[PDB]
Amino acid sequence: EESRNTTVLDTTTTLQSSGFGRAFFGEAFNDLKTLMRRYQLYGQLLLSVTTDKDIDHCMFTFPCLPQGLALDISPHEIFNRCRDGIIPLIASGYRFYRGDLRYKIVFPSNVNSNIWVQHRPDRRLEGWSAAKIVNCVYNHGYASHIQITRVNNVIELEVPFYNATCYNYLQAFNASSAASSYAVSLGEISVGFQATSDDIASIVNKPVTIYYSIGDGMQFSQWVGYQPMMILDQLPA
Amino acid sequence: NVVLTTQRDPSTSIPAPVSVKWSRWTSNDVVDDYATITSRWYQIAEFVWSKDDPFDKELARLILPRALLSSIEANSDAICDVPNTIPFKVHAYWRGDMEVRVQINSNKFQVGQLQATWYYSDHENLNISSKRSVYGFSQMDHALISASASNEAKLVIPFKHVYPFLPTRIVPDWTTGILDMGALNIRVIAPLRMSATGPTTCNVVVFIKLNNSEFTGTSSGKFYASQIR
Amino acid sequence: PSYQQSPRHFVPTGMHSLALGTNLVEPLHALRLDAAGTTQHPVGCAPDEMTVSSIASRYGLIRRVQWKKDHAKGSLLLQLDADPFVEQRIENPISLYWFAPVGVVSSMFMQWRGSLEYRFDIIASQFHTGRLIVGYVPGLTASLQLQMDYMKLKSSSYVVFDLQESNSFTFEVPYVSYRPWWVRKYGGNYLPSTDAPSTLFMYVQVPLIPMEAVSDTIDINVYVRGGSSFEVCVPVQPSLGLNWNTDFILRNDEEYRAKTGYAPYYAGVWHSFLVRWQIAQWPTISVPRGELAFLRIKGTQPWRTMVWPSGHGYNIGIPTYNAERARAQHLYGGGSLTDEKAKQLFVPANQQGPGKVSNGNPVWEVMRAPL
Repeated sequence: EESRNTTVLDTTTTLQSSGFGRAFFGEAFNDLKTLMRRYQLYGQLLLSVTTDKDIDHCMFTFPCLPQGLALDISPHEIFNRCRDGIIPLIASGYRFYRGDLRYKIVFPSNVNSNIWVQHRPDRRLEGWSAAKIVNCVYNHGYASHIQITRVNNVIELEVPFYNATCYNYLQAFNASSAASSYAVSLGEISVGFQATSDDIASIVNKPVTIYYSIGDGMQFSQWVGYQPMMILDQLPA
Repeated sequence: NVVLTTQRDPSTSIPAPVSVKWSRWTSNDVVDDYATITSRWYQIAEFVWSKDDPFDKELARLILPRALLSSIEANSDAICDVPNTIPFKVHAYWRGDMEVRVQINSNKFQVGQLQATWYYSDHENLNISSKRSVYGFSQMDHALISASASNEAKLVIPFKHVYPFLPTRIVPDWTTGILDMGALNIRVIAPLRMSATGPTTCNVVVFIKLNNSEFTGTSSGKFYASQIR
Repeated sequence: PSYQQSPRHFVPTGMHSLALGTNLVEPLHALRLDAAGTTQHPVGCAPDEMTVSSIASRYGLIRRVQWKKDHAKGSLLLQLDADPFVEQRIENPISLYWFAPVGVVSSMFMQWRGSLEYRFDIIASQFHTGRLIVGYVPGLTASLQLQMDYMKLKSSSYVVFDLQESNSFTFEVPYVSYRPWWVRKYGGNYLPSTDAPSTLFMYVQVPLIPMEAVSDTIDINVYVRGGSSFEVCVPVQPSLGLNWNTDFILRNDEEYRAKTGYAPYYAGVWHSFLVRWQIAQWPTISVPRGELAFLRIKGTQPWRTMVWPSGHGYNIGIPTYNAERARAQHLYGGGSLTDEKAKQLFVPANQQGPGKVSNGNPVWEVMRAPL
């Protein structure tokens, strides 16, 4: 058995527990779930106008998942340098998950146009490749929200759990079973603008950052051990 | 009617608690228990383990609802000859909790230690090729077989998958990955260390009981394709 | 009714907090259909597991120690550090490592404290007889990593074990330090920021005397589990990354790129000036006095040749038909862009073509030539 204990040979007196930092710093940390709701960068993109897009056109689409994206490293100096952050490092330790996610997408300053954002639980995830942000229409019955840039250029979201599942896969997904692609992402969030073709040209090569966190609904399943790790100071200068 | 014994006390490592029957949410067909016939034990993999197998080496990546059938269709007969598995031939959709014993019959003078580990949905990950090692599967709960005392590894494995039913044949929403729950993988930790005049062989037998199964969706047995080799 | 009472007097801010993850009501824009809706867990879908001490109470296999017959009565078996950060190296230009679960969940925090129960599982028959110290010295630096043996070990805290009919024991490594916590050994990618508080040692006190029917060598497995008093406090940048994507990109400078927010570019026209992203910037090539520079990469044609200050505060890269028109002798030789010599060397506007853009930020090659 793993967690057995054959013969304790303790030398120690009993340590005063700090209560996981509650005694010093005034706050507990034993519950890792309350750390998980600290926001982490999800994926940063650069806008790129390909066609003279219609107002209906989504500017970028991305699947929505707590696993962390297919990591897209002119490299992005964070994903070149600060590997993975926190939440996929914890999410490596659990085979499944079930629960909500929060997003809080942040938009640049020079944009002014109105922003529509969709949740699409119809969309599956086909393989770990093309499970990243994709620079590409607006739809009716999908769950929608418009943030106005002129009031505040940061939308926030509580994207719920819409799967017909007991829970969903949390490690990186190779798409073995064909219906299992329905059971990895929560769905697919799409961000599109109402900008016309003349004004969207100024917004080219502006960064659009997306954050994420779980938001109290997430409950991880069966334990799985960690994968092999890379030590970050060993990365070259 | 299959009764099996061991001389030594087991070392179970239950991964998850016992699950519900789950027949109320998605089956209106005759959901029939078969505890008189399917709860028999059945040998699915025996293999020779000698000292030439190195430290971090696989022995058998048994996929357990498949390997109950794969040992049958490997062993020169169809499903209708084994009374454990004829409800897989008739019915189309399966659920159920498994019991898995990994018996060893090592001599006492041998020194070695296998491990048995259940993992959920091995084939639904690509990164298990980085993980398929003793250090990864030690962190999750796992049974241990010491070849010194010839310990046995009983191993309760409750059914836990994303969808609450595993199909048994080609099904209109998935085909690949049929009746797959994950990997029972038997990784060596301590290899056989013996004298020059030592007993080299060490056979390992794996039995499986299938008790809280439910079968639903009765259909014709001519639809049931063979499992993959 | 007229509401003439004087109103509130606030402060706007643009974003809710990020590090706050606790008893704090967070307002959002839910894409759920229901306002009182919460994701739920039915009778089988209530998940089993999440807690730092739920991770820190799992053994992880961390060291294979060979233990032979002819190891002497003072031979070292491991000098490994008494932190949760236990070094286990797997044999890429970056290397990957196993860790204990308490090691990783320590590596997602700044500080740790408490005991560390290392389990020694000594795989042998009951015919082997052994004896070995598991000692523990608090506070040995790197220069004191030498001078170590069992005789100087037994001054400190130590546990002598007899390998017999029982073969396994979990020693509980104490937490002995001056500080209430202890800083993470590795930190971010940052060469300053500290070794272990204390060191474990394991010497063979009495060597293995096996029987002649069994083997001379014996495996010793060393597991690591966080102790019962283990606890971590401050959430910082993690020191460990996954191996889903082991790709790494260096940033030596002898390589070129377009400036940030100016790639991808395309060949086109500009009324102040072929030359765009609004003209795309380019880095200033570090040319000393008496040289010239031209570019060849690693419209109507692919533009494999291309730097001079535009006059509007940023550099421009002019496309040429070949490296001959590009080969900078005029401009570094004292000319200017308005020269007729320069205007003949330029590409005319008709070569704009359909104008397919470059793929991202294509790394050019900086050719430096004497003048």
